[PDB]
This record gives sequence, C-alpha cells and structure tokens, in this order.
Amino acid sequence: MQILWKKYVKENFEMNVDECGIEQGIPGLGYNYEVLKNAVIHYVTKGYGTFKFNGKVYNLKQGDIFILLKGMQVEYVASIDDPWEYYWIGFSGSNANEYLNRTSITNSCVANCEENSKIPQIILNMCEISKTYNPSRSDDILLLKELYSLLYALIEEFPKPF
Amino acid sequence: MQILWKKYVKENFEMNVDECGIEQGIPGLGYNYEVLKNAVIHYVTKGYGTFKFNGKVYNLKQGDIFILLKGMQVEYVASIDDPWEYYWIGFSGSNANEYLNRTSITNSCVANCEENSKIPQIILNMCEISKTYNPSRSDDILLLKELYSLLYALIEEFPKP
Ligand SMILES: OC[C@H]1O[C@@H](O[C@H]2[C@H](O)[C@@H](O)[C@H](O)O[C@@H]2CO)[C@H](O)[C@@H](O)[C@H]1O
Ligand SMILES: OC[C@H]1O[C@@H](O[C@H]2[C@H](O)[C@@H](O)[C@H](O)O[C@@H]2CO)[C@H](O)[C@@H](O)[C@H]1O
Repeated sequence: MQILWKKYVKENFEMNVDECGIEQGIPGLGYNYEVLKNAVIHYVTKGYGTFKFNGKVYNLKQGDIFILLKGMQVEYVASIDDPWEYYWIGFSGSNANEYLNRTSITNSCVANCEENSKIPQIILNMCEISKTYNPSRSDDILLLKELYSLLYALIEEFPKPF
Repeated sequence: MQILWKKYVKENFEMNVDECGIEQGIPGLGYNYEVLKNAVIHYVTKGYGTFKFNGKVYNLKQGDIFILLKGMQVEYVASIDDPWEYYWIGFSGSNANEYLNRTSITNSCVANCEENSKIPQIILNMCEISKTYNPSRSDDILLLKELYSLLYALIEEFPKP
C-alpha cells in the first residue's frame, strides 16, 4: 500500500540509511503506535493530515515535516477530504543522533520548510535513488552523502541556540 | 613548510577526515618515507614534481593526482626549475577503504583529472573549510559530506570494470 518502501540493512553504526518511503494516504486512515525505529523524517508532498504527539494535534500540509524518534507514542492520519502523500527517510547511528541534538526540531518533532529550503530536494532525491538502488553502481555512497547533506540542512534551517 | 596542515582527531571508524594540507614545495626538496597514514590523496595545483613508487618514476604537473596508502615506500620531490604546490586530504575508515577498492586509481596510485573533473573543487573546498574549522558550526558534518562526494567522484571518473 506504499508507492515505495525500500528497507536497507543496518551495517553502519555511525551513520546509516535504514529506509526510504513514499505513501499516498487513504482518507481518514493512518497509524497509531509507539515508534521502534531510531529516527524517521517525513516530508508532506501533497494534501493534508494530522500528527498527534504528547497531547498536541498538528494539522499539516504540503511543505511540512514531522519526525518520529524511538519511544514516541504517535498517531498520524490522512485528511478525510484531501489525503496527504509523504516521503520519509529512516536513519540511525551515533553520529546521526549527535547531529539531531544540534537541531531545534527534536523537541516538538514538527516544522515547516521555508521557500528556499534544501530539505525537500534531498528527501525526494534519496527516495528517487531508493527506487533503483544499485550498490554495485555505488548508490550506497550517494545515499550516505545525501544523509550527511540532510542533517546539515536540518541544522542550518532549524538551529539550536549555540 | 605548509601554508595549511590541519590534523583532525581519529574519532570515526567508518569514515574519517584525518587531515587537510596545502604545501608550496621548495626546489629539488621532497619526502622519502614509508606511508603511516591510511590514505592521502594529493592534487597538484601548480608547477611540477616527481612521485617515485615501486621502481616507477612519474613526472606530475597541474591537474595530476597521486595517492599515498599505508605501507607504500614513496618519494615525492618538487622540480628544481618550477616547484609544485599540492593540496591533500588524509582519510580513513572501513567505508573509505571499501570505496577505494572500487576505483582504478588504487592500482597505480596516480591519475590525471579530466577537463570537467569534480575532484579539484572538492579537495580545494575541504582545505578551505579546514582553514577556519569550527565544529560548533557543524564543519565536521560538511567535511564528511565532502569526503563521501570525493570518494563518489573518484569511482565515477576512475571506475573499476
Ligand atoms: O517508518 C515510517 C513508516 O512507518 C510506518 O508505520 C510502521 C512502522 O514503520 C513500524 O516500525 C511499526 O512497527 O508499524 C508501523 C505501522 O503501524 C507507516 O506505515 C509508514 O506510512 C511510514 O510512516
Ligand atoms: O600526509 C601528507 C603529507 O605528508 C607529509 O610527510 C610526512 C607524513 O605526513 C608523515 O606521516 C611521515 O611520518 O613523515 C612525512 C614527512 O617526512 C609531507 O611533508 C606533506 O607535504 C604531505 O605530503
């Protein structure tokens, strides 16, 4: 029921691309679970949905981001009228977790990408690569390069105060 | 002596930027040693020098690359007439060593960059960052991003079959 759901092996422990996904929601349907994966950033490419976390209910649309971190009790559901499509990057590693603690997003776990954000292009590009993933053509190197670019862009656009 | 020689800590074991350097050579002077560092790619930005490895003697110039790998007995010397300047990136890690085994450059340890090579810009950019390295502005993330771009560019331009 996903356009794309590429799951990668966990062979790197400093920086690792765990999975890349694309899902068109069905109206009024979503997911309600305790997050098991290390970290999963979602980018809303179309339509509307809601993200519920820690007593707060966010009405998200095209351009918005939400991030799932291990242990979060979450619910995210497509709108009954105009159901969202989202792209996601799951990632892990000691370096990945250190870089996430340098961004302001890991508190509220929701954000909006600005006009000239570099984040949408990186997430879309990582999902594009994932559709024809070929490690013998060194797609593994390119995905890690993009993951470093993505975490740099998150810190650049959503900095924690120094 | 070196206008730049930034040495970094070895804290990453999958991919690590070990050092970045810029050296204008002195005529007829060079180095003659067994390489201790994991991997060190040099890009010749001007003049001429020679790289001697395993009985072969290479006359290099602007645009050329040579790579030092741990254990290589090497000699590299600036030309008397027109001494080279080179930029270098030292790097290590299991991923780094796997990706190096995917490029044809680790056979001869020498290459020439094509007209529109992406390699010069990356090495120059990593040395530029190294001059004002500020980890609290996440320069550490940017240098590893550039190292992944560099190894990708080496494989793209100098592939094994
Ligand atoms: O991981 C992003 C992905 O999450 C799916 O939800 C899964 C989750 O991945 C898995 O760890 C958990 O055990 O089950 C969840 C399904 O209830 C979403 O289905 C998918 O749309 C993405 O959001
Ligand atoms: O590492 C590139 C750098 O090497 C210098 O030579 C050093 C080398 O780094 C060190 O490991 C070894 O013990 O001694 C060498 C000096 O003899 C070069 O001086 C420098 O120009 C770069 O090529």
